[PDB]
Amino acid sequence: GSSAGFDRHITIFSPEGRLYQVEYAFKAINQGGLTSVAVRGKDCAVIVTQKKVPDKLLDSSTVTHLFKITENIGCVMTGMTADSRSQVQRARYEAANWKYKYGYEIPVDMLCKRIADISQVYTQNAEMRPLGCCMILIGIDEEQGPQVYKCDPAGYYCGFKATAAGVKQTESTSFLEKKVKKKFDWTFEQTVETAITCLSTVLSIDFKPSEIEVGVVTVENPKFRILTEAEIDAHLVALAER
Amino acid sequence: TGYDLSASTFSPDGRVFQVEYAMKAVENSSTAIGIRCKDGVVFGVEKLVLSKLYEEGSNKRLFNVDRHVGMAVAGLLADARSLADIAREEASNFRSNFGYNIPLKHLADRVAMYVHAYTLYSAVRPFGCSFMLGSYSVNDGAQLYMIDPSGVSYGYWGCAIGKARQAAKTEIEKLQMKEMTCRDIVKEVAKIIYIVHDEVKDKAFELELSWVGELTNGRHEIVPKDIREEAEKYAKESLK
Amino acid sequence: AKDDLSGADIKAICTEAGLMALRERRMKVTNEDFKKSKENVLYK
Amino acid sequence: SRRYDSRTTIFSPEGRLYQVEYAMEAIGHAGTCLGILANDGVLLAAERRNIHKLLDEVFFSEKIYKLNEDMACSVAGITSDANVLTNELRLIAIPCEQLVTALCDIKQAYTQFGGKRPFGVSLLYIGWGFQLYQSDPSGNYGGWKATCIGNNSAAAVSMLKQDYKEGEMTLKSALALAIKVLNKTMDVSKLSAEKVEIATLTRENGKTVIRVLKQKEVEQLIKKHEEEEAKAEREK
Amino acid sequence: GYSFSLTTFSPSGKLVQIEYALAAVAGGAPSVGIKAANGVVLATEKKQKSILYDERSVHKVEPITKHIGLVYSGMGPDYRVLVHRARKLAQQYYLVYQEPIPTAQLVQRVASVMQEYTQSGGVRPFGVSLLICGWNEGRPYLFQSDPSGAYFAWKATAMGKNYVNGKTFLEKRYNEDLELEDAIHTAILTLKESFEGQMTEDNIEVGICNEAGFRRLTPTEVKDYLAAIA
Amino acid sequence: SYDRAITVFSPDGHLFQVEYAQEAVKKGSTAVGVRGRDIVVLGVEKKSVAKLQDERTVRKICALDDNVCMAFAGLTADARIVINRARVECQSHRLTVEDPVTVEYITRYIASLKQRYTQSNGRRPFGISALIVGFDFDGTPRLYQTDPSGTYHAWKANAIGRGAKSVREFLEKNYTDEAIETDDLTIKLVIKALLEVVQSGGKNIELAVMRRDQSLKILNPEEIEKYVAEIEKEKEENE
Amino acid sequence: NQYDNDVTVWSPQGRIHQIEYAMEAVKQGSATVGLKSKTHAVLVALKRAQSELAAHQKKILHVDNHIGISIAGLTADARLLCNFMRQECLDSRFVFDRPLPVSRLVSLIGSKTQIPTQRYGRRPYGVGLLIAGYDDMGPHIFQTCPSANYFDCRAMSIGARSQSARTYLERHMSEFMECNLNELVKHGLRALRETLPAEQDLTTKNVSIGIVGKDLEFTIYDDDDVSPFLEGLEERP
Amino acid sequence: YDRGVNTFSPEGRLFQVEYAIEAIKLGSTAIGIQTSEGVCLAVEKRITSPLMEPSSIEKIVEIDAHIGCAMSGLIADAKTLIDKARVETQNHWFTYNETMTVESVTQAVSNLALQFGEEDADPGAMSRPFGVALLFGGVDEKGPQLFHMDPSGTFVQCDARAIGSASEGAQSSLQEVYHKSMTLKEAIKSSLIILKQVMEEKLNATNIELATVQPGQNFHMFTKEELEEVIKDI
Repeated sequence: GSSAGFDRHITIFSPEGRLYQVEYAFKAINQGGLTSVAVRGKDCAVIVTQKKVPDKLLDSSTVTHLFKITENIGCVMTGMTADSRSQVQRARYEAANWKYKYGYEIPVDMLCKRIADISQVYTQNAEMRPLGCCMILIGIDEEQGPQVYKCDPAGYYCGFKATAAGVKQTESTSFLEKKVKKKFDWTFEQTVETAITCLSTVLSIDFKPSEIEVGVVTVENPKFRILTEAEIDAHLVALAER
Repeated sequence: TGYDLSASTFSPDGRVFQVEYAMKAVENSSTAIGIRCKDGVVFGVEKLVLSKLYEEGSNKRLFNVDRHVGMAVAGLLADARSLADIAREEASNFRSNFGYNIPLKHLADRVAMYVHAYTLYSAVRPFGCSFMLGSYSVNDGAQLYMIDPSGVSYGYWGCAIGKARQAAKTEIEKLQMKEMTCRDIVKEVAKIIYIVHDEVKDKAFELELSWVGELTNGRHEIVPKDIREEAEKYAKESLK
Repeated sequence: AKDDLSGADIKAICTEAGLMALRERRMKVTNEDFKKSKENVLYK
Repeated sequence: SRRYDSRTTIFSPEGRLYQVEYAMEAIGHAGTCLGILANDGVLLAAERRNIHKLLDEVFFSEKIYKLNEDMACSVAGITSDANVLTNELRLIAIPCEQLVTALCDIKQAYTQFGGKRPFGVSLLYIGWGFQLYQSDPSGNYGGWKATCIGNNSAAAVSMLKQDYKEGEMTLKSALALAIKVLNKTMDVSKLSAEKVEIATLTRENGKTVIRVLKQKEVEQLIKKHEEEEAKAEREK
Repeated sequence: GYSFSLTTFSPSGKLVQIEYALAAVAGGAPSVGIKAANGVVLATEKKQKSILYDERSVHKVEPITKHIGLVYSGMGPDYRVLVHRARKLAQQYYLVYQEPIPTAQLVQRVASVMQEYTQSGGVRPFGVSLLICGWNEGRPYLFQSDPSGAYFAWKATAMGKNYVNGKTFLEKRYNEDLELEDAIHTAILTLKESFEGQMTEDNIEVGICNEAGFRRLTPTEVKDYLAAIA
Repeated sequence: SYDRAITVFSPDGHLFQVEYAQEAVKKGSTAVGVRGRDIVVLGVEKKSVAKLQDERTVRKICALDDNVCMAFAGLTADARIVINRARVECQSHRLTVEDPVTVEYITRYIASLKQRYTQSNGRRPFGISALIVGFDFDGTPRLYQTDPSGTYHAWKANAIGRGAKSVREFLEKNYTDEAIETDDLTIKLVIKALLEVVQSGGKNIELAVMRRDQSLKILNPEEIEKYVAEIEKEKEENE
Repeated sequence: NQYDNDVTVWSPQGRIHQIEYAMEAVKQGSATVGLKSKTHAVLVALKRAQSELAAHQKKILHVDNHIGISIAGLTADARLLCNFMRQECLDSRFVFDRPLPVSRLVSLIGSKTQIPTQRYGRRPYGVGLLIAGYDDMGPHIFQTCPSANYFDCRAMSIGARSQSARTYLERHMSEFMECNLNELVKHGLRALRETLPAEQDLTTKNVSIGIVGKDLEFTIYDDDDVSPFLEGLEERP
Repeated sequence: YDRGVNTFSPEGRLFQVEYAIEAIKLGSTAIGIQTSEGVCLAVEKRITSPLMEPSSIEKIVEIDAHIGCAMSGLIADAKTLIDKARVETQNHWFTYNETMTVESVTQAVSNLALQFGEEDADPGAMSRPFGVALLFGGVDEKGPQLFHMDPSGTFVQCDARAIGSASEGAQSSLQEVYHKSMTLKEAIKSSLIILKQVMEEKLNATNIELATVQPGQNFHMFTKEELEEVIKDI
């Protein structure tokens, strides 16, 4: 962990080849205290995150980390709330610009690849800080099917069958790793159930249908929709009864 | 230590301290509360007079960023004023492009992104003011959004910004705001501000009241003096 | 010998020149000894 | 902004430009580049530091670059910065000194305004009369009859100061001087043809011929020098 | 943005920031390139920390043209910036000359971009090394572009973690008469010494260039090559 | 655009970058200029004359115009920018006024250009001092000196470089109407001045003379060697 | 410290020291008193001379026919602000052909002076202004701070030793509203007298008065023209 | 250093402005006296070598035929200020066909001070204050007028102001010798007595500069013969 000069204050290399400022942006994902989980099934993709409303004074309808980037693409934001909105607005602009310039809906892989490209410039130029947020896109592709892509502060991005970002990312990764090892092409109900279970088992909350937001995309309806409290209750009831 | 002198520098714990220091400027200002009732939003600002030499109306913390949106501020007043014109120019551009009054959710999201844009680079400093935007319309309904120096905008039923924000929030919680109207709430907003005011500490405050609702036809305006004085008497009586 | 010549370099040339003469079992220092002296202290 | 500014283009309290000197220190750790002017031609002898056995040989030359039909240059220092200067040297092209002055104006500009680090490259220029030039990161250029830049440049100049017969030098004598100077400068006692890079500029038929000597030709010079040095051993 | 260079000369005459960028290259996943008689092979260790990652989603061996391919060792995001620049530079070459860009030209153009971030204001050097492979004039080409902007023509080289040992492994295992298939075998063997765990068809990425052009070997093809190792 | 204040006031009120630029002047070759009756003599000491160095390229005396020439002391690369900028202005002045530039004008332009670099963002001061000599249209010999600060003064005789103080002290004692009665005596004066700091002798002296209605004439080493013999000869009879 | 070198550096206490340091520039300036009545708003300034062979520095500047200001701080910065407010007042005449409202003009200079207090490398306008004006809404006295925060004051005093004047202004505040023009100026002169040392007194050389009223244009009074105002007020106890 | 050019001290002082004021104290002494019969401007040339031509040291400049300036501090810096004063004048004449008032000339030059900064500035913007103090003296509608400018942009009318290394001593001497109703010839003499007492060298007609702007008459630099006439007294 050697240091030499301003390698801790601006995005320049350390003596061992480390960008500490970029690493510090990763710790900002845990500043919000929320965990997001995304699971991809055979014909659906689900993003689930916990919602916290500390007081009844706050309008719970406005606390949403699930954002409809496009009619067919939705994302869950974890990290700094202010930086998360900036990425969502940028992602919406790029999705709209892609449709205008190219004539077809932006692929999920290309949407974060641009966002990862946008966030990489922050990791090379020293005049701006990396956005302390993590973006997980889900969407149904025309051919590749369901897609899940995480989009880190450093510009790293990858496809995921089941990913998670936030405070409990590593504990939820192990749970999802265990489930995917079983090699089951989950249906829509199983994928929501394993998404809710992963957040529930790691946080140990036994969710009510007001503490988690669930957003799904399915092959039959390739549109991003926010599950209503009643709809989330159906999965919570089904999970409990088994 | 050098980790808190720029907004483009993250702390090793992943926290931008320059933004957090701007949060402290808001917590050093007087308390402004806003309550979203059944048929509108009512704003109340505890406006201390720093001297008797100031005229009644100086340092107005209640702005009109649009004909249907108000703004209650706390923190650096110069930054609060600057963010007022940004909201005014955002609302003006929205009407000049799309042809209708700017939704408060979009107005809050647009100004907050301007606030957030000053939290990323060392060439600018974060705005040292937190403000609440309240609006009412027949279609969208009463909305109350609060934007902080970091750039975070959440909707609220009742919010407080200032040094007695915690104390005022407890008083707001006792209210049944979702059922009572603006007429019943202006008295309550007056009562809460008087409760949280510290007479032994900085004293001689002025009650600044404003509202937007169906009784103003979706237009933000200062509460008329007759109703404002009536609420003031009720607020003073509640202190026994 | 060099533009930025110091007294230490001047003395080092001499003692090395004498050391070169000592190697060849000589008491008289020749110009070749000084030539090989400069290439030892100033260079390499 | 001011905190992270290293202030490259400022004066030291003693009146020097530290970035310029620190750049000149980089050339000292770079490959040895030789240049000797003769009456019928001028040569650039460059030490090759990319002497790994797995390094493919595809380019015409490694450190010696052709600027135009009449001029050639060899670089010592940061190779990436050299590529920038060689491209701009070609774009500027022309008389030899005019080309050298034009690039040194670019190099001096980075040491006066802009806040950027200087180009850590020293160049030896050869062209057609016959003339040899040397440039420094400070933007200071000078014409030479025989000069060296890079590792053991001072040692190489010292032997040139003694063995370079002014006016009475041909290509064969100058080429022989290049091998002899490079022998002491390089730490290798043999100086194989794979670690040395020689290019000659000569006027044939009223046209300038810039040619990089093949490995077979160079081995002859290394051989001829070693027997000649062995001949001097016969005297003692 | 900042208008002052973040890379400066140390008192010892070294661009210290460039050396630190090369330290990031030495920490990247190993990348091996071999120029055989009839082609060039590019191989890398595309190993994920969990199965949840989709291996085929992001590729480390990315084509630039129909005949030029890239493999890196260093920072993943920085490689994509250079991939886009290489493709843009390859196109800008193609519109003017109406001819596929030569391999040596693209490396020079790409290495110039890398040098800029070592001199430009307010930017840090790219923390990757690029192994450029191509086919022009009926001859295979292999180049390496360091973070400083220096480009080297390699008959066979290894980058990334344990690159020093991999380079010596190639010295004793590479000959100019080697064929492309034996190059792939030698490339996988070069990766194997630095590899930890077992090499499946998904945790390594192999790309080859020949007269037919550059293509990235599918995981099925790499499985056949891998079977010959054991 | 690099927009930063390099030259700023010290708390005492000094511009330290200007002083440091004047410190680089003190590390350069000694340049000596003497304003005679009908001749102007510029003398520059040569640093470590190398038998392998082309003396034509490293020349500290350059002609801005046909009637104005200058010798510098300091950073060689810095000077070449000033000479080229001054040369372009000499032709611009001649294009507009249709009259050859005066020595006062081009020493004013160089000084103004030098001063601009002590008050402009991102630019370090020029680390050279200029000894501008020449003739006006009316035949009056003029000698001017600039420093990195931007101050230009006219001198009967002056020296810049490392040994400026010693040569100037020598010049204040030996510059008299008798010493500039003839051109030969004026040329001897600069050599006498430069012999005070040049240790080896005339091999490290570069001499350039300009006469009225004539171009700049660089003195060949044989001509200089002829003069040093005369000074050496005149030394004996004075003993 | 490390939190006082730039205007974009927040102190850990939520304060900007460069803004605060610029606020001290006003406190180094000479005292000026601004008070208003039902129909008039006059400015009283105490001019300072570096040496007795030099003129006393002008403090009241004419911005428009209906708006006038008194400066306290950096004179060149005051000129920069006054030139901006002179142009804005002139611009309003060119477009709307009406006097620029005083409250509306101070808002422009409050937004103009806030920009330098938030960008890197810029500095706050180290000048304090006391704006006196008349419009459709009546007389106004505005105080402008280097912090870009302006106050609508009924009677204000800024400068060196201005707090003594504020004490006088607070005490006799109630009688400002209904007193005539002569009594209003004497109140300001009496207020400005509290800033002086004991041995010093208000003279024609060090007093400048600027008056704007309902039917009276903004006129600045000087040494000859201030004597009709000084002679009435009695000697201080 | 860490501090920028536009940085405020804890006492409200612009650091660079205060530093530029200290630069005047290293400059040559200049004495300016305003009289009913005209304005007087004197400055010491401060010759450092007999080989330096005294005439080349121009520390009093013709701003216009009716106004001149005496400079002290960094002489190279005042050239930029003098040039605009010679440009702003002849711009007033171009637009209004009249000679610009001495106060307005000093006002225009004063605006250049504080037009310096690091960031958010034009490419031609300055980086540091003008480390020079100017003594404008001329004749206009208001008669003879003397104005003093400092690197802070602060200009003020002065009856008799002394700037330079000996500003403190000469100003004290000026106060003891200046009365409002005195002739210009007395002003020329009185300024020369004070200069001779503060100069390092012995006062003569070659190491000083005298200029006068009388009403009616134009700006007039004193020649060697004219200076020797008043030097011969004291």
